[PDB]
Formats: sequence, structure tokens, C-alpha cells
Amino acid sequence: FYTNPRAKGKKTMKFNVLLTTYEYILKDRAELGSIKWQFMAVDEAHRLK
DNA sequence: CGTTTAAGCGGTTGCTAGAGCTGTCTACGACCAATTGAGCGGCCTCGGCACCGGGATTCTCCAGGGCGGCCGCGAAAAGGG
Repeated sequence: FYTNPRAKGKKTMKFNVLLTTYEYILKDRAELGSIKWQFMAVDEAHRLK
């Protein structure tokens, strides 16, 4: 995730696109909600109906 | 300890049960008065068990009649002087 993971400060990102599923969104919402996302793409949006 | 499997969580999709609210009404139960008949106590009487007097029935005992054994006793046959 982090370009500088050993630093104690605000760590910048290293990746560009993160592919995930719904289960790990509901499992790791605390570790993924504190990221300033620029774009979001949700496949099979009828699950979000 | 290795492996499988089913619990846990999230999700669909419609209908129905049930809680809550508002409204109406009707049968049902509280209430009261008059009444009376079912419950509690006593009083009287019979069914059955028991007590007492009287009469019929069977078992035990005392006395009479007959028979056996003794007690010397006494008439009689045989021996002796």
C-alpha cells in the first residue's frame, strides 16, 4: 500500500488501482475508508440495488 | 492433526401474521330485590348383631347280679391195740 510503510507519519500510497470484492469491503471498511480515493468503479451494480 | 463441512453473514422476493390505532355495537356480566330450597343440626326408627331364657341331645358314674377263691370244719374211710 505505502511507498514509505516504515514511517510513522502520513504514508503516501504506492498503488494506482486496487481490485477487491464486496466481502473484503464489508470486512475491511476501517482500513479502506481512510483513503482519499480519486475514482471508484463498482461492477454488477444491481447488487447495490 | 488433516480434512471436510456446515455455521455465520449478507441478499432476494413476495405474502401473511401480528402489533398498534380508531370506531361501532351488542351480547354478557355486575348489581339489586324477592324468593325459596339446599345445607346443617337434631329427632325418630329399622337392620343387623348380640344377650338371655327355654327346650332337645349325648356323655359319665354308681349300684346290682353272678362267679371264683379261701377257711378251717366236719363227716367218713382205713389203720392200730
